[PDB]
Amino acid sequence: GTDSSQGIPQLVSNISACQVIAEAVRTTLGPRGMDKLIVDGRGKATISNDGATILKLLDVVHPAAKTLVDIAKSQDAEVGDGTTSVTLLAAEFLKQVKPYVEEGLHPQIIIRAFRTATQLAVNKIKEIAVTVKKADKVEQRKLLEKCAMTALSSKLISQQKAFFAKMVVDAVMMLDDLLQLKMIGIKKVQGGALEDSQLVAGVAFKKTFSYAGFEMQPKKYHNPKIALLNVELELEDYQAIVDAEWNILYDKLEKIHHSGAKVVLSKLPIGDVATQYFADRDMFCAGRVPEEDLKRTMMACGGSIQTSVNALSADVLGRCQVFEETQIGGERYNFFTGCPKAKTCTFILRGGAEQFMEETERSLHDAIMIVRRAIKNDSVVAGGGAIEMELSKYLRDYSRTIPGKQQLLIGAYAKALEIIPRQLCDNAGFDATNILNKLRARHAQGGTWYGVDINNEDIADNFEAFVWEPAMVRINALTAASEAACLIVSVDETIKNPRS
Amino acid sequence: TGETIRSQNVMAAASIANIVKSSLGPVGLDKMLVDDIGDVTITNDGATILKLLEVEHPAAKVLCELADLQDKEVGDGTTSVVIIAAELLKNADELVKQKIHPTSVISGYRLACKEAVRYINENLIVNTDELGRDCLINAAKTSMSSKIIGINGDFFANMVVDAVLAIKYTDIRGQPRYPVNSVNILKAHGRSQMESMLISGYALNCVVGSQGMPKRIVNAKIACLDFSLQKTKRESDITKERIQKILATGANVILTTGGIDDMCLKYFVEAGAMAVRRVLKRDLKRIAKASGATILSTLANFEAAMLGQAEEVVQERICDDELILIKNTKARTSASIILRGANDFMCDEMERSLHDALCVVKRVLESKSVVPGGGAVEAALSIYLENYATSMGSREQLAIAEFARSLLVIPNTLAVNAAQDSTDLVAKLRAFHNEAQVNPERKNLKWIGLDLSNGKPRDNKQAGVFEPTIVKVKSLKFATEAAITILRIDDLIK
Amino acid sequence: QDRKSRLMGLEALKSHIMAAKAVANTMRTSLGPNGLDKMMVDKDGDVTVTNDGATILSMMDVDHQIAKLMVELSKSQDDEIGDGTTGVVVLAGALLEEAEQLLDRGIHPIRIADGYEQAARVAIEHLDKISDSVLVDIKDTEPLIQTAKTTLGSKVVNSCHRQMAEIAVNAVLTVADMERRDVDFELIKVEGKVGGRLEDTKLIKGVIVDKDFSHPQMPKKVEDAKIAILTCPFEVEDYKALQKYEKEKFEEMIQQIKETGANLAICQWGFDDEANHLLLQNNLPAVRWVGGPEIELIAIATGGRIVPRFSELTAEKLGFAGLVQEISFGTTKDKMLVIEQCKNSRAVTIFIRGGNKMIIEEAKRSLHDALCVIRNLIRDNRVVYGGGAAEISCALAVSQEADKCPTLEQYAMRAFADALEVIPMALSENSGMNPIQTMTEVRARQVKEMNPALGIDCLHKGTNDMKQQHVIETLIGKKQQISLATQMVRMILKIDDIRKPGESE
Repeated sequence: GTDSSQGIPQLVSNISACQVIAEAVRTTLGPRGMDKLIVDGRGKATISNDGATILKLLDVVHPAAKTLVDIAKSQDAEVGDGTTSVTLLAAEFLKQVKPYVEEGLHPQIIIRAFRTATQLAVNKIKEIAVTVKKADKVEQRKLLEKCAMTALSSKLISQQKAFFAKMVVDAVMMLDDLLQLKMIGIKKVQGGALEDSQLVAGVAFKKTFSYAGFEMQPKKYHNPKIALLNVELELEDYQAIVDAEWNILYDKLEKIHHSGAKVVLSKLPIGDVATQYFADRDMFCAGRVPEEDLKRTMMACGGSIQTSVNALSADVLGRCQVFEETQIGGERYNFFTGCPKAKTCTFILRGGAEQFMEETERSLHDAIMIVRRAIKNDSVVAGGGAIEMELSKYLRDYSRTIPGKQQLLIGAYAKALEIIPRQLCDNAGFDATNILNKLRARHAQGGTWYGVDINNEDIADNFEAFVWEPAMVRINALTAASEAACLIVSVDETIKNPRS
Repeated sequence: TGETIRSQNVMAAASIANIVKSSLGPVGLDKMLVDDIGDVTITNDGATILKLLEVEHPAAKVLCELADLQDKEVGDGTTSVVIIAAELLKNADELVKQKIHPTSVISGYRLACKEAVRYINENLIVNTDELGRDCLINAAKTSMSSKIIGINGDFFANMVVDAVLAIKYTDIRGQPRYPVNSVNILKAHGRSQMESMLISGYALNCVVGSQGMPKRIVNAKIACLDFSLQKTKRESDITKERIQKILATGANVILTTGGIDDMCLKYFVEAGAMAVRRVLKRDLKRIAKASGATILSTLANFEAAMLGQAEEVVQERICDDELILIKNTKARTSASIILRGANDFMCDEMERSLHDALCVVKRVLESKSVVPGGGAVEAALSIYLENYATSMGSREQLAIAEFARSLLVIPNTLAVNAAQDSTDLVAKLRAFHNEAQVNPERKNLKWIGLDLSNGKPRDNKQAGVFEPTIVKVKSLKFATEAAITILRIDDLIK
Repeated sequence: QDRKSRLMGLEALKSHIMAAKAVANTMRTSLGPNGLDKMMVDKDGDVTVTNDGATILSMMDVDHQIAKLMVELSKSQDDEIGDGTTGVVVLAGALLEEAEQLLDRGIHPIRIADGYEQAARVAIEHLDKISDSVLVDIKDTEPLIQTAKTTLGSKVVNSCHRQMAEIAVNAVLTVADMERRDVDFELIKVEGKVGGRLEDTKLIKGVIVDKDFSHPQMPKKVEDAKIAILTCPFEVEDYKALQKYEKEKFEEMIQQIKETGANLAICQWGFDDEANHLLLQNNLPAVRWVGGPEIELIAIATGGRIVPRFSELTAEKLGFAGLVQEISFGTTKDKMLVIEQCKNSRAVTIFIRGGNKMIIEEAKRSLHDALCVIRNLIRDNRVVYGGGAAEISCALAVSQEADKCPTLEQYAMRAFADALEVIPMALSENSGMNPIQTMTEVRARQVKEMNPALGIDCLHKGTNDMKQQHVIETLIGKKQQISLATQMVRMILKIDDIRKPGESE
């Protein structure tokens, strides 16, 4: 048995389970964090880096541990980032005040102190918040491209990094209509090089056997639209079933020039070994949908949905601009580009190594989000754990200026901020102390936006290294962390009532 | 189970410091010192606690030994030099659990104490001059707070500060040193305690010395004796001849301590001499060292010039008595506070309140360089070292920071033992010394310490709460030395 | 009886490193040409003996998920190289064993991993520096024998390894699209028949189907371009009228076929063969009851394409045949189908008629690996001297750049050097010599003399020179190996915690 009663017996095991579930997203903070491996039972080893996709698939069974992951489920549903920070910071808010509760403090006092420190924290972020939106971002966009370079600066792909950046700032700004990651779905292709990687205004999908039949289509076409089918395409009264199957096999060819489509798209497999029977129809096809290939081309090109065997519509060959189908290092890919509602740009990931597929999914999938937030939000502040350090110093100076019980707790707030850079450098590999004291010296005397460098692990100036961060994102992040902290502090009893 | 000797030593030192924790301060509780042999011992001070404690751990014995090395210097401060050292042990363990080497923590403690003593010496107090007397008489008044004399005890405060300053010995090195015996306790039967006043010498309610001496016997030569002046069957019948012999060596006022003479009724007019039986040998030596008078048992031969001076012995009615005023003597041991009331019994605890009121102001005037008490120095030093750590930027930056919280344990324990809120008064005192730094004009909100009686944020310089600076400096030094030595014993799986 | 679930993430790296180094470096004695052939026993009925790594690490089943990830990515590396993956696994174990000491010394595994990557960025370019490659290798049919020498020289097939290399000189040439330079899933040079001997595997660039014949006295030696493939399935006097209807369904191929054109029109399913005897009077043969997916297999041997339907089998899209011959395909067993009469084969494939699984398993796959390294004589004609000779020189250069390098990457490079030095050690150990002295002596001979082709004499020839013995890999065959070892050593070092859903805490 372990302290299953009212008060400080209840809070200790809750903070213990909080630290236990913080261990599973501890080493995932930062761009060079470690990889968590969980295997599903039946043998699905999932090497995953983002804390949210760990946290959905984890072993969250405790009462108190479930009341952190839901606050993180809010935060990754808002933006899709900061999930491991709003758990680590929230657990550190409890862990720093963990020796303070058993010495004789009331939980509501340390809740109220958390709340007034959070109000000063969401105050002080705005008086140091910097807007850089008008200063050459949408016109003269290259400064926006400069902070695009931050995810791949001083690397081996740094040469094609500006080549990537000039295209991905267009992948933001030619599509900035309350953007989604569904709008930019990237596709890896073996062969080629990093110079040959490209970005189509549209989609790019490889043709397999069960995917799509006809090679060398009417690509150069000025209204190629698709038909979203749902039915098959491929192959004593015993003669009558053969006459029926001949009839159905000819009946499938009636959507061809009566309904008049160029590509049909069902979810059923097609035979590419006998392509000429479906090139007897002489029109392209598609089978065995991915839902991404479904709905991207649906929201972009807009072909009609069909079920009937002779289903004629207006969006079988409605208004789409172009089609393309080209070998990509040899490997022929579809291109349902040329779309009237084209919120679709697929990055062709050309390159020799397959293991750079995660790289643009780790760096450039976050770099596209960095410039997307640099456009969508304008009040920016530094990154690398400098803003939390400024908040910690300001709360440290506030706490000594106020008498009462909060004088410890706000200070216990401030050290609880400093889990942010210490876990960053330890996810990089540097010593936690010498990156912190050298930070705090010039941070308490010289300036504000001195932060942690990720490259050579020294004290850098991330405002000039252009590691921006949206101010309201940080506000909602530490607000959710403080709320998840005081939610656990306010819990003092778990009634179970199991069975009847 | 146990894997580090450092955790073992911090637990040993904390278990030592817990016993002297609730005895620090003037309202400390009792730690019962019962060993298994049958003794029962009740005390409230850490010196008698630790010196007779059956200590278990070796490093705990090292801490008690270093507390004893502190004990030979100034007396008190033993519980503070244990408690601050134990908190340094605890915070150093919390630091070295964060992959910090104890070398860095030891050097940080050293730099923190070296900076803290210069912080202290920049902000000490020498208000207790000869001009600083209202603060001194206020120190005298607040040292006897909430007592039965305290209305007339203000008049005792009027009569105790000139008692300690006026009779003050300039010593062989030319420095002020107050003997407590120079003002002698003296009851007064009859009239109640509301009129007690210091008289400039001793006035014993005794047998009258003579009737043939004037009010003012100017140039006395005290032949303080021992023998009873009687006849037998240079003198063998000791009544006249050696009395007249030492009077021929110049004895103006002979002081026979033994029994009376048969013919002193004729001798006490021509010489003007005294005869008081059973003179208090404390006060006999005191008025002897106030005069320079050779005590003689017999007189077979010093007698020429080493019989001492008294200016005036009045034969009048004080204490409703013919009081014998051995006063206005040569050296400054001539004073005795009168104690009205009925006896030494009704004003007995009042008399005890007078004696330690002498004893607190003699500690002020000796070692005139002084700091406020009440734990203001510890909170101000934590506020100092908090920014001093951030000024450094080295690896030891945390250590000075952990020097800060380990210094305010003394006002924390004072707030504990005074039945008040523990962390709240430390937070208020820490807040008051913040505007001693950030507000430039409010430098005179610096000595706001804790009330040692009732536990409230209060003045000390106006309140007269004082402690010698050499005591605080040496206690901080020895606490840091103890912390460094027990942190050095680290590299054992034990 | 109070089981734990915590994995202390430095000790968890030690656990993953030893879990690798159990599975990795088990195969350390199978490395090299003189390796020890492991036994493969399936848990149902199989008993085989093989030395090839890609067979065993697929067919073995490991317990830990670290080694499961190792063989899972090495399955994709089989699509990358398909040859010498045992060197990748041995280097994985070597780099992890060397990284264990740096993890004990205090280095973060991220720094060890990207220092290994930075050391690979030295070793690959130094491998490019020591490339003393031959560049004439397009029409080099006699140098192509020693190109394909050591991949076949480990067995007693050396009597026919000249013929087996001349198999490859015709194999690579007709598939040599001299821009794209690819053998594909459909360009497969594999058709193994059981029973026979060494040279019974020989050059027949044709289609060899083991079906029956149209008749036991059918004229089997046809020359025709009038071949066909029709998929005619089986899909009470009325049942006799139904048999007349099945007769007339065949008459689509009998009487309605001289205007249609399907004479050697072999059949797939149920049938009554006396109408095929009526065809035998017509002399239009029809092999009964053939399989499903062998249709484009047989419709390539003049360069044409597949017709599996009735009406699209026209005269331009008949059945197609390779080159005329009269040989008994089966000596005691039946002669198979002569699909060898007329013209060229794009999907070109070698007759393989051995009887022992070892030589046939190596001859199918190592000739495809030749078709990767002779692909690496047309895609990038750049070869290097293996046998540990290159592995010593790149270990010297990585230690050279480990002299002027910043702190923990430098320690990672100096671990990378002797982690690369295991490929001399294991290959010398499996031969039967001392593993530590023989590496040091030839490393000294490689450092006092400027020749980098001085490997370990594990063929037990005269000298340690790999030039005269022609033990030769490609620049890709070792560059891909080193990079694909480092790219997963970094993966294993990046993986710290393995929690197990099906949760057990």
